[PDB]
Amino acid sequence: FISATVQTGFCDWSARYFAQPVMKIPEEHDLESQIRKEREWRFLRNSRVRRQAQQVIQKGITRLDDQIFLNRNPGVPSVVKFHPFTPCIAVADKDSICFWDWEKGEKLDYFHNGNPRYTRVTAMEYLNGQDCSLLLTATDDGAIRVWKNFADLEKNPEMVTAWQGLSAGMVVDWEQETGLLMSSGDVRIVRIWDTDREMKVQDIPTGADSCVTSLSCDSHRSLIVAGLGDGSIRVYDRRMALSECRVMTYREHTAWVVKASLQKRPDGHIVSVSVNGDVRIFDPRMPESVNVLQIVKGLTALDIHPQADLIACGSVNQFTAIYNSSGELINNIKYAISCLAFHPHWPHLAVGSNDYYISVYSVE
Amino acid sequence: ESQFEMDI
Amino acid sequence: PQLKKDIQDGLLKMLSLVLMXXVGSITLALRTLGSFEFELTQFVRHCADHFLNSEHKEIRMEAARTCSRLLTPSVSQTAVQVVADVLSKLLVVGITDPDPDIRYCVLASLDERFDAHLAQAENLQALFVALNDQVFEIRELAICTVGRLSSMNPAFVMPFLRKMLIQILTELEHSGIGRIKEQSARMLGHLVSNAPRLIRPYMEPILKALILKLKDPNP
Amino acid sequence: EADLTDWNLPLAFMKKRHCEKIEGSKSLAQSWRMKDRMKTVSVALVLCLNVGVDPPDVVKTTPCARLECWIDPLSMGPQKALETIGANLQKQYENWQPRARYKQSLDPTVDEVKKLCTSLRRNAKEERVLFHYNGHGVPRPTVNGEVWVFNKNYTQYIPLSIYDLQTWMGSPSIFVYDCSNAGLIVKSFKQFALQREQELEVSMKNCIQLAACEATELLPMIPDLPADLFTSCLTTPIKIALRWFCMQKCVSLVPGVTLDLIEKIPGRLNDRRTPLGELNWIFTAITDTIAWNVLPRDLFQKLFRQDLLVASLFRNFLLAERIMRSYNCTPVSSPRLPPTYMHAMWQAWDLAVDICLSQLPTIIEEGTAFRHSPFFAEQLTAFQVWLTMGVENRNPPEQLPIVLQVLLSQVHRLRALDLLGRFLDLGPWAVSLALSVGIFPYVLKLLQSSARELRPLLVFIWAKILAVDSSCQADLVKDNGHKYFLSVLADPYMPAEHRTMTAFILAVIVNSYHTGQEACLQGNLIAICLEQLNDPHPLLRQWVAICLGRIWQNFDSARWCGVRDSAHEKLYSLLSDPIPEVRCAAVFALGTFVGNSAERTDHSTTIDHNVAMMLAQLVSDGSPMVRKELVVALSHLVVQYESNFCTVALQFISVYTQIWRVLLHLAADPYPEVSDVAMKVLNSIA
Amino acid sequence: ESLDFTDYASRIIHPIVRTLDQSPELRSTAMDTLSSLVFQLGKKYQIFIPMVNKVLVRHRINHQRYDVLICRIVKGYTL
Repeated sequence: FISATVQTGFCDWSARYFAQPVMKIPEEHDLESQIRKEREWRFLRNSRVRRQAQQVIQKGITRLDDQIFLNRNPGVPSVVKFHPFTPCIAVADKDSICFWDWEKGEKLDYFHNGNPRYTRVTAMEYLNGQDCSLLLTATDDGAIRVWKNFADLEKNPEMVTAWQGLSAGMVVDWEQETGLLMSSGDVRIVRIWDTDREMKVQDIPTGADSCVTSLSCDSHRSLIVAGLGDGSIRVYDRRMALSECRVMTYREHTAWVVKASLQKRPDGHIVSVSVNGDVRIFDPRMPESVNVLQIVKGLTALDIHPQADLIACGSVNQFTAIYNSSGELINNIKYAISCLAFHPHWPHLAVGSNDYYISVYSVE
Repeated sequence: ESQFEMDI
Repeated sequence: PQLKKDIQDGLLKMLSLVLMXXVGSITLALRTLGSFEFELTQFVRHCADHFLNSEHKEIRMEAARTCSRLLTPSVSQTAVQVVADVLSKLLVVGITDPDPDIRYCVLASLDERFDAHLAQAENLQALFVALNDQVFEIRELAICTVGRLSSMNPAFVMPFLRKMLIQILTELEHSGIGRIKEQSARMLGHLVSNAPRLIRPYMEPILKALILKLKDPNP
Repeated sequence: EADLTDWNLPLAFMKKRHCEKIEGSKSLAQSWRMKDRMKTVSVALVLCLNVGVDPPDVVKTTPCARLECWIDPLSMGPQKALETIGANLQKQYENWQPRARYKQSLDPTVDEVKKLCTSLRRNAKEERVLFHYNGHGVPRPTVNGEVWVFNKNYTQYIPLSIYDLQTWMGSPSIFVYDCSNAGLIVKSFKQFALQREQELEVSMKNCIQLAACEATELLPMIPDLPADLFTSCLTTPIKIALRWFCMQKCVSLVPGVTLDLIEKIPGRLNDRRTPLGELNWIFTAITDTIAWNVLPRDLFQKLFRQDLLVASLFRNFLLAERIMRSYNCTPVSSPRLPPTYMHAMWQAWDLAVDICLSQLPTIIEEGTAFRHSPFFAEQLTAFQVWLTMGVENRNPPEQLPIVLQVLLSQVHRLRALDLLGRFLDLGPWAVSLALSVGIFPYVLKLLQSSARELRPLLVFIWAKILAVDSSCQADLVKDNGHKYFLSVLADPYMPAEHRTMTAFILAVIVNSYHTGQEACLQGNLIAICLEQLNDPHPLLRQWVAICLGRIWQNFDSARWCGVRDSAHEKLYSLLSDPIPEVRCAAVFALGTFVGNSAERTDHSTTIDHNVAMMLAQLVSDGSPMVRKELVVALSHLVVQYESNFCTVALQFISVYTQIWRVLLHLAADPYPEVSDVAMKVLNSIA
Repeated sequence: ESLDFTDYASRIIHPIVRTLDQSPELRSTAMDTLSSLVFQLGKKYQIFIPMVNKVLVRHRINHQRYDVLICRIVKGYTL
């Protein structure tokens, strides 16, 4: 009866603070330490990869048919991401997370997310992309979770932390500099989990019946953009009150808005796309569209590039149309292409068909 | 009853 | 100096290729490494791999000269543990090497810069050993060094230099020999000058001992 | 360049709670306590002098060594001298052990010794008895294991068997032999010890022995010294230590220091601010240091810490070893010590003495103020120099036992307490050393002090000790040191860093220990803690809550006090605190608050339901660390109302309905550790 | 056996080491002198262990008492 009383090791773990030293300079501040030099070496390597990727954009993006590799997974590729600097391309499925490479051309790791058979890994991010990176893995039911030592030689999978958000599926927007993370999905709420304080800060009401299909946000000038399943594309400012939050509510679509993505410039551009397949470039300061384009008839999945303004579309009829933001034709690569993914820096584009294959294209 | 004489 | 950095990029890369991997070049590669400025942690812990091993007299003598120059970057607990490691290894060569030239070079290279490390108990136990070295020149050089540390860690050094002072005055008065008395005075010179705190209370004894040699009936 | 963007970005999920596991560090086998405090209850002074007549063995020189306990026996006439030497010898021992029954035997018979020793064993039942034998007036001990005493008339030297002598004396005893072939006695004592063990089938480890000489050797006859040279060393070290200093070649270095100035040295042996007491103090530091560095830890705590008189004898024995060596004598001890005569620390003594009694011409004659020795200052400087590059487990610092001696005065106490804290900080290995050298009872005695300058230093030292050895909660409550810290935790001007250490110290003193919980409750902890609960320091807020939580852990009296102060209400503020440690510490305390109800009526029950629902709104929490404690806290609630949760559990196969629904969400947790612990607690209902 | 030799570790060890090269007749005797000194120095001898080891291997000097004493100093023992 009393045996059910469990005792955590928290108070004992806490007490370890006073066994450890205090007075002396920490290991990170030491300029000649081996951890700081490897960190400075990673940051030197980062700045080169930003420079080298910026140089490819300046040449003018020509045609794009080069295949760096073609591998095959055990499962269907659901969502794809590129690690910003180190060539690690995590391609998760229903359960697992395969970590592939595109320089060696090898399988590096294979997780199990831990979620049940009904569930599906919808969204994914790369937390702390600059150094000692982690992998956020948002499940469709609500579960968010974070993984360390994901493509290492001497180490295994390790879940750092994990916590039920909420309760389309689930959508997330990491904000490295702000420290925030904004879950949303089937619910009528956009939560804002501060990861320094590990608490839900704000619960912004959507003011919409349908599911939040996509979600993209801005630092500096705070702007939570949120596309919706009925067709509309809201914009919220989290400074003002929750009754006021709705800055704009413009509607010029009718379907599952596949991706309403925002750019990191002061000239912000909401590039929204529907299932019917037609881009409409909005601004935050206007009530109606600036530019208009119509691309694919039956669109299935899409991705948009951060630095340069590429738009990588999909199709029901096996096509992979890669156009510009202005609407110019570059390629129409002939093979449910349910995952495309750009690099944060380089103009590389991943693809993943309904058949169990992956690719990574490149502009020479 | 301590070993060495302390003068507190 | 338009590209002084491009010079050092290739030259450190040249030396790294040499000191990764015949004999007479390794002498000069170390002479280069410690002569002029650069942008050097691995090199100094790699110089600790040389002098321990090398049966060549000329390598050890330079690898010692090098390490003493390359530890000028000597608060943070990484450099301090490296300088402590290398400097413990250097002291061992300065006490233990058979060829007394290597022992003189090594000891002579342990300057004012290192006295925070040399004043540790363990290092100080080595230096005392050197004050009874077979070679007088090394003995002189050690008593100067130990005298300099008598401000840093007086608890060890002041007792030991008192013991030494007594021995010196015994050799002066009781050895009936020209050379030993001649060396002993020379040595008492170095004690007085380098450890004056120790010597002030004992000035009346020392001075009577010395005046007594001047009133004896060797130059 | 593109480097300023990299360095200026928050690295999320990279802190102690994430990287390290949420688990307590395993406590090592702390073996620093004196598992025995022996006591020398009584002393037997057997003096075989026969003052006047020399024994047939030794032909004495015309000048000769005559002084016996600092008395010329031939000056006073025979009979008085023997009583006087006995009186002086008692006094000398009473410096070291003032509270023991001394019983002299003066030129004794055999019967006389039997009745003396057998009586002292009866009294000092199982506690230690000292047997001191001074055989200067009788022939040398024989090869056959015999020691000489007299017959009733003083006409014949009667032998007394060491066997019979160790019959009458008991098991825990100590023997001091000051005679010429004294090694023979120690050999033959150990023989008869082995001989008793063989007879017992169909008193060795207990018996300590100090002996002036090796079996072949003779005691020195040198007119400058006493006859009583060994006894003198053991029992009046500073007196022979200074007289010996004035006989060496090193006196040339201090002119105007004769034996006559040493006689007239000012001071006493107690007053550490006087010249003589300075030396006595230094000497105690030097000998106790030599012992600690030279002996193995086991044998050090056996001899130098168990009991005062033994420890004093062995401290002073090290000096005998040094002095007697310079006259072809090797003293002998039963638990044999390795040779200390050449320890570096003796050079420190020489210098210390030199500097101290170079001042004597000016102190006596001119009436100059006695300047204190630099000894303790410089030794602390060495200890400090060690700490700079002493981060490692390399050779431990020689000066630890000197640091202990410095705490005893006030002159260098602040500096030592600082350095000792700095040392203890290095790691738990260091706290182990400082407890083995014997810092504990002096650090604990300083908690009786009121000097406000000590408060930050003692708080630091005690946090470090209690972080390692939590059993010291027993000692701090006994001496009312738990009041010392309560004062510091209720002091607004004391820094928040040190108040945090203090809150931890109270949370250790209080931890699962009713004596400490009842004591701190009466010292008004719950009121003091609530005053500091809303501080701008997240560590203090954390510990103060753990501290609050521990004090009412299975202690209904501290809960009632919490209800009057309304602590549970003031703790709800920490449930929405930014730092997830604090949130967890708050959840801990509110859980611990709930668990010790002892089935009370509406007052207690209505409070538990308020604390339930306030915890039940930490389900949707980011940290799994908080959510684990949230389960464990609600575990205490389930254990208390087991009859009610069985009603809720059996139904689905309205307060309790809500808390069972919470545990279902924690059972289906993304994080594995929380799902496991929630499942255990949920299945123990099922 | 009687005096303290810590001070003069170098003054002896360097001539001894040298004796183990320059004359094979004294090699036995010398090693016995060395060991006695090692026994007396103890942990203070650690510095020299490397240097003397070099001379020993070069002429296969296999002394019972010395090898025992070094082994004990390196590991942390003495009788």
